[PDB]
Amino acid sequence: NQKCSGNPRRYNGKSCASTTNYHDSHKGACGCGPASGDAQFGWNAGSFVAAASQMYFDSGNKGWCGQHCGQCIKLTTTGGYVPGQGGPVREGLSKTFMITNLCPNIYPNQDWCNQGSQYGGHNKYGYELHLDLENGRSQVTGMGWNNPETTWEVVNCDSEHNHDHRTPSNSMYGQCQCAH
Repeated sequence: NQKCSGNPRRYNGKSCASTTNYHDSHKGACGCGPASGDAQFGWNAGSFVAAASQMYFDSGNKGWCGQHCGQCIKLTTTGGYVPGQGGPVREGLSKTFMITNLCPNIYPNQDWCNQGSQYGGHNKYGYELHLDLENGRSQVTGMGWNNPETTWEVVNCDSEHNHDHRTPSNSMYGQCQCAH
């Protein structure tokens, strides 16, 4: 059930983000792997990392080294989820994800990553931001997070890395080609 309401979707005065658990093993759109090739670094697969919907990744529509590459986003569960596209979770759980990739506004993401603007737009379920969360090692579903509805905020990566090492540090993002 969606607990966020309005256009775009909000919850008690906070902007909401939808999520989808996904797996992608390619280097990705922030260059977070060795320069020559299409592989990731060793840390990406087991970290709290995300692909951001296109207009948030970069409002100028870039597919490489977007504005928000390397930014950390703290997600807090509302307790809700999109019917038939997620499941129940305790309200108030929170983890921080580093943006390392793009969720492009093209098939098969046309229902989720199709916001028309960086802020104030909506996907087909009403959310102004969407994050695909890396889950190939069950880092997200292991917490009982099945595509939770969330509220979101920007935070310092280092502060959150201290509480959970799976959130990459700023030093780690410095390895990525887009940091330079």
